[PDB]
Order: sequence, then structure tokens, then C-alpha cells
Amino acid sequence: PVPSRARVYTDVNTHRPSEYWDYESHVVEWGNQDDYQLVRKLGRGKYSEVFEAINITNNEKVVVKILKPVKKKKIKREIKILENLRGGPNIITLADIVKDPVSRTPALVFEHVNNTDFKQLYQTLTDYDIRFYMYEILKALDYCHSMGIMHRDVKPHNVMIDHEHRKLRLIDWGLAEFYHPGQEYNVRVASRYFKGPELLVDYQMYDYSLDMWSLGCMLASMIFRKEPFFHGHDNYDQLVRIAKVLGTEDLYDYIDKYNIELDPRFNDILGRHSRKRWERFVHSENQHLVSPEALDFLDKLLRYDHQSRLTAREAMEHPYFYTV
Amino acid sequence: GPVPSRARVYTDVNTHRPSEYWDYESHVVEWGNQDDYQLVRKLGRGKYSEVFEAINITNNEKVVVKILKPVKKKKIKREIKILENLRGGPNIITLADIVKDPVSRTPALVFEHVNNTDFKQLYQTLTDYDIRFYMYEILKALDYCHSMGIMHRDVKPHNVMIDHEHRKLRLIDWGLAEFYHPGQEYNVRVASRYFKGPELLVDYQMYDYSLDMWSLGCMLASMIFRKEPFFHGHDNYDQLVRIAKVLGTEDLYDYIDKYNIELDPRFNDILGRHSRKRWERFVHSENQHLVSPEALDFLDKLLRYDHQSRLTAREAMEHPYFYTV
Ligand SMILES: O=P(O)(O)O[C@H]1[C@H](OP(=O)(O)O)[C@@H](OP(=O)(O)O)[C@H](OP(=O)(O)O)[C@@H](OP(=O)(O)O)[C@H]1OP(=O)(O)O
Ligand SMILES: Nc1ncnc2c1ncn2[C@@H]1O[C@H](COP(=O)(O)OP(=O)(O)O)[C@@H](O)[C@H]1O
Ligand SMILES: Nc1ncnc2c1ncn2[C@@H]1O[C@H](COP(=O)(O)OP(=O)(O)O)[C@@H](O)[C@H]1O
Ligand SMILES: CCc1ccccc1-c1ccc(CN)cc1Cl
Ligand SMILES: CCc1ccccc1-c1ccc(CN)cc1Cl
Ligand SMILES: CCc1ccccc1-c1ccc(CN)cc1Cl
Ligand SMILES: [Mg+2]
Ligand SMILES: [Mg+2]
Ligand SMILES: [Mg+2]
Ligand SMILES: [Mg+2]
Ligand SMILES: [Mg+2]
Repeated sequence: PVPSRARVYTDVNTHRPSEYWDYESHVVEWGNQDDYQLVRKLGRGKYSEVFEAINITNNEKVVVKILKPVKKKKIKREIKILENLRGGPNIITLADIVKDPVSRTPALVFEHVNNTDFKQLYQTLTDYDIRFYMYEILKALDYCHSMGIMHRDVKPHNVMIDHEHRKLRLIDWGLAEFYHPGQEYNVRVASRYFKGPELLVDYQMYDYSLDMWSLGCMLASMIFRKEPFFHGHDNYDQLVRIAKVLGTEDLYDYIDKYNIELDPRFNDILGRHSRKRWERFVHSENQHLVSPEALDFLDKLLRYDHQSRLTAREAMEHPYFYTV
Repeated sequence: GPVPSRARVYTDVNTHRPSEYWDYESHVVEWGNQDDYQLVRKLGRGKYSEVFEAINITNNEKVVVKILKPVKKKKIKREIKILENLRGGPNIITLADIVKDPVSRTPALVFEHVNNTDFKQLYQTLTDYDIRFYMYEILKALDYCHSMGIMHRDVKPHNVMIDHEHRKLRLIDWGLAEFYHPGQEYNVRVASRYFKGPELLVDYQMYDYSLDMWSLGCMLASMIFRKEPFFHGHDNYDQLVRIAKVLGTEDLYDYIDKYNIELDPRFNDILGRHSRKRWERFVHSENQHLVSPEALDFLDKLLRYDHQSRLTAREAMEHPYFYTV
């Protein structure tokens, strides 16, 4: 395959000392759990059990993410990344790192966000509200990309939003990685519906632009009221769902440009598809959330060619956000 | 008999935890593979061990192998359990592995390597700021082990590794450390002579975490006054007389009366009568750059006969001596 590198913040980690990005060598100092009293279960994801808790030393409400048995390397990476980004705009704040004394179980302690329900937001959000939130996510992405980090798991479940206080926080940094120009990354990241074409065709030299694809999938689902937008039933099918909208001509153009070897499992399922106009997804139930600016912005994020997508900074300058 | 005492902080942490946490006799130790380690050179040799620098040949990383001398199996299990409980704590040495010699069956503890700066070479280069910085790093380790229900009981410069170039500090040698259980009577034959608190020297067995705060005070006094050790006893009885020559005998009798302590008759002819000395009397031209009103006030609050009257590690961290760190 042909090499590629990010168009923005390409060398931010190259110019920083090993202490910044070498998470394997990072020294983690675990706090005592006793400061925290667990209140109730909040969530339960792929590699954790999340609890609402009270820090009994200051009466402050927190969230305790009890980590499931995984590679110690992965826990160190999530901790190092959270420490590097701590205080960044709309980045969840890691407050403490604790281990259960008796069971020796790692747990991350975060600021509590009173998260408004996904299906609840889906119905009440206005055209201005969507623009405002997208802009808040873009602030978090431009910041972590500027700090030489790719989230690699951008999706609605990893975006906490307190509507009453208009607060948004990008969470779940467990799949996040440091960007190094020319590095070949694992493509088994992100959640199926939000996976970039680069991941599905097994192109390993990807960058921050992967996050911009995932963000495009989120915007399309909100404006069109179709969740998820690209509804694959497996990883191979996921690319077919993408091809049914963007077309197969631009898909072959993409794989030819990067000299990508397409897996033979795509032989009988990909077919031939024309590019669809974004205007075809507009209906009576969603027309109040769609506009020429929204469609133009969406078209600029949902591109096969990861180099052709808007960067988080270019996205912030788009006419879609002039009202925010 | 003697009046009972208990720690003012973290009193009941072990009482509220299951036996698995503090019952080290029942702890199941799993021995690793010795062949992963190749010994490089001798680093140290204490009362209980021969310590070697080693290479972990599976990852080319430097480690330290502490080969343990013939001692009670109970003591080895205790050190292993405490180290496992404290693993990952701030400035606590990390136990990386536990191994056995396949032939002699000698146990050995494998630790993270610290590139320890020579104490004599450190003694002259350290500034007032460096002393405050390293004292704060030791306090982080002590507040942590005390919060985990453990007393270190051997706090001294030789058990504090400092890699000065990286400003890295590790509290090591947990071989004498014990679990704190309120009301328990402990062996007073712990710590090294110069760092032994008055409770140990008057044979008051119901001591706690505050013993570590006295030892820390001895270390601070030796650094800011450039006098090592600060209390230079020639034996355990004389060690108390050295303390009494500084803190005075009036406060010593006040301490033993408060706890109804029976003073051993061997103190009859050696203790004498001594006035309390002002801390300002130990200030000289060679050490005045390391001394300040805040340093003397902090020192005065750690070096108290009454173990309950001493600052806890957490109160020490809030002291005006640490505002610049
Ligand atoms: O090193 P120095 O500054 O000279 O002082 C010390 C100190 O004496 P002072 O406190 O009276 O200055 C020690 O005496 P004590 O503290 O025990 O009373 C003495 O220790 P010894 O009693 O073991 O001699 C030690 O000697 P050394 O450094 O050899 O241990 C001696 O130093 P001098 O050797 O110069 O007297
Ligand atoms: N800071 C937080 N505030 C409120 N709820 C949270 C917070 N962090 C996580 N949660 C909840 O816990 C769930 C799982 O957390 P997450 O970090 O995504 O773990 P996982 O890696 O297992 O997906 C989230 O989807 C959310 O509902
Ligand atoms: N992690 C370490 N890194 C570097 N040197 C060490 C380390 N642990 C011990 N040493 C050296 O070995 C000596 C003896 O170690 P220690 O644990 O204190 O054993 P003992 O109980 O016999 O005193 C120390 O005083 C120090 O010089
Ligand atoms: C549906 C994607 C989206 C696009 C634009 C604005 C908000 C969102 C959004 C909706 C719900 C949730 C639920 N935690 C999270 C988010 Cl980020
Ligand atoms: C004779 C030294 C020793 C004492 C106790 C436990 C283990 C060891 C030990 C033996 C052999 C080797 C070589 N790979 C390495 C080690 Cl560390
Ligand atoms: C002399 C005690 C002290 C007080 C304040 C700061 C540093 C120290 C100190 C000096 C040397 C050594 C040797 N490993 C260790 C330590 Cl901890
Ligand atoms: Mg998640
Ligand atoms: Mg999270
Ligand atoms: Mg020692
Ligand atoms: Mg040790
Ligand atoms: Mg020992």
C-alpha cells in the first residue's frame, strides 16, 4: 500500500519528548479507593462497569469506571492520554485512579456528567442545538488532534451531554492512540457503524481524519433522523452500506490511489452502486434539521479519501456554524 | 499497667477490610521464573539481604533482585503481602516478581531498579528547595501506606532511594513493615537505633503510624542541620538520653506519666536532667542556607515525645514549609 500522513498536526509527537507519548514507561500512582463510596450502577460497556459515587472527603459526586481484565498496556495508554488531555475543552476530566485494595482491580474516577438520554435528545433538539453541539465536539477533536491524539471511538454513546446546562463531554478514551507519521495502526478500532472506509479496507496508515468520518456519521444520523446512518450487519457489510450512498466508482478510485488490496470476501457482496445525492435523505420528519449548509458540511466529512475530509479546524470555519 | 493508645488517623482501616487483605500468613505466594533474570552486580547488603542489579532477559530492562537471608518464613510472607497491597502507590517501590533459586530454594524479591544517587555526594549539593521537594515525596508515600493500614517501621535515608537527575524518589525495604490493628501490642525491636521513636525506647508497645513521623523528623533534622545522625545514641538506652539532651527531661516525664509507662531501671543513672533546647541552637554557618522559620516550626511538630501530638503525614503536607512545592 501507498504511504499517507495527516494534513494537520503531522509532527506534534515527533517534536515532543518520549515522556509525552511513551505510555508504557508512564508511572501511574494509584489513589486509595476508601475516599469513594459507590452509590449505583450508571452504565456497563464492553470493558467496564460504571458507577455513580461520592468522594467522601469533599462530598463531590463522581463516576467510577471499574475496568474489566484487559492488557495492562491498554490501561496505561488510556490513563496517559487522559492525563495529557486533562483540562482540554469538552474533554472528560480524570479526577483520580484507584485500585480496590482486596481485589486489586483498577478503576478510573471521573467528573460526573448528568447525561441526557439519546432517544430523548433525538426528538427535542432544534437545528441550532445540533449546530452548537457539533461545534462543542469539534472543539474537543481539534484539541486532542492538536495534542497528537486520535480518539478512534467517536460515537453518540461516547459523547455525554447535559442539555439543561448545555455541557458536552467527549468520553471513553480506551481506544485512543498517539499519532506518529508513517505508523501502521490496528484497524480493529471504533464501533462498526462509525468505522472509516480506511479501517474496513484494512488500510493501516490512518490518522486524525478517522475521527472526522465518525463525526460525519453522527451528523448524518441527527439531521436525517436515521440512526445509525450506515447500518452494517458485519464489518464487510459495513463497507457495502457506505458504497450504497457514496457509490462504488469513488471506492475503486480510493483503493487505486493508495494501492489497497481489497479482501476477497468483498467479491460477492460489494456490487455496483451509483453515488446518491444527499437531498434524497430529506423527508417531512427531518426537513426542519436539514439546510444547504448542513448538506454541504456533511458532503465534506463523508469522503472515502481520508486526506480529502475536512480537518476539525476547517470544519469549525464552515458556513454551517456561523449562527454559533 | 500502661494506658491504651490508638492512631488519630486511619485507625480502623484494617478492621473494616476482609482477612484476605491483612492475613499474610494465609496469603498464597506464586514463585516466578528465576531464569528470566541475569545478575549484573552487587548493589547493597543489609541486615536481611544481598541486593543485586539484574537484567530481565525477556525485555532487556534493568531490575533489582533482593536475595533474602535465612529468616522466619512468616516475615517473608508479610513483606510480600505488604508490597502487593501497596503496589502502584505514590513513591512506593514496585515489586515486579517473586522468584526462587531452583537448587538452594532461596527466595528473592524482584523490584523496579532505581539509579540511587550517592548520599555523601547528595549531602552537599541539595538546596533548601530540594529538601522540601524530597520530604514532600516521602510524605506522599507515608500518607499512602498509612491510609492502606501499614506502618513502615524502618524509615531512614538508606531505605529512601533517590534518582536525583530524574527527581525520582522510592521508599524501599518493607521487611519490618506491619499492618496496624488498633490496640495491638507490637515488638519495640524495630527500626534502626538513630530513627527509633521514644515509644520504642521506653518499651511502649501500643504504637502506630506516628512512629514513621518521628523517623521522618530525624531525617529532616539531619539534613537541615547537616548532622548525621541527628540523635547519635551508642545503644538503645543512650538513644533516649540523646533525645532528652535536645527535647529535655520535663516533657519526657510528662509523656511517660500520660501513658503510665514504667521506665526501665537502666535509665536511672544515665538519663539525668536536661533543659529543652531551642531548635535555633543547631543553626551554624555551614547549614544556615537550609534552615528557615518554617523548617524549624515543621521539625518541632514531628519531633515530639507524645506520638499522638505529632503531625500525621496528611497534616505535614499542609504545613507552610511545603508552599513552594
Ligand atoms: O562530625 P563532627 O561535626 O565533628 O561531630 C561529630 C559528633 O560530635 P558533636 O555533636 O559533638 O560535634 C559526634 O559525637 P556525638 O554526636 O556522638 O556526640 C561524633 O560521634 P562519636 O560520638 O561517634 O565520635 C562524631 O564522630 P564521627 O564523625 O567519627 O562519628 C563527631 O565527629 P568527629 O569525629 O570530628 O568528632
Ligand atoms: N463521566 C461520566 N458521566 C456520566 N456517565 C458516564 C461517564 N462516563 C461514563 N458514563 C456512562 O458509562 C457508560 C460506559 O462508559 P465508557 O467510558 O464509555 O466505557 P466503555 O469503554 O466500557 O464503553 C457510558 O456510555 C455512560 O452512559
Ligand atoms: N529498588 C532498588 N533500587 C536500587 N537499589 C536498591 C533497591 N532496593 C534496594 N537497593 C539497595 O540495596 C540495599 C539493601 O536493600 P533493602 O531492601 O533495604 O534490604 P535490607 O532489609 O536487608 O536492608 C539498599 O540500602 C540499597 O542500597
Ligand atoms: C446523534 C449524534 C449527534 C449529532 C449532533 C449533535 C448531537 C448528537 C448526539 C446525540 C445524542 C447523544 C447521546 N449521548 C450524543 C450526541 Cl453527540
Ligand atoms: C543464586 C541467585 C538466586 C537466589 C535466589 C533466587 C534466585 C536466584 C537466581 C538464580 C539464577 C539466576 C540465573 N538466571 C538468577 C537468579 Cl535471580
Ligand atoms: C537525609 C534525609 C533526607 C532528608 C530530606 C531529603 C532527602 C534526604 C535523603 C538524603 C539521602 C538519602 C540517601 N538515599 C536519602 C534521603 Cl531520603
Ligand atoms: Mg463507550
Ligand atoms: Mg470514559
Ligand atoms: Mg534497608
Ligand atoms: Mg526493598
Ligand atoms: Mg527487613
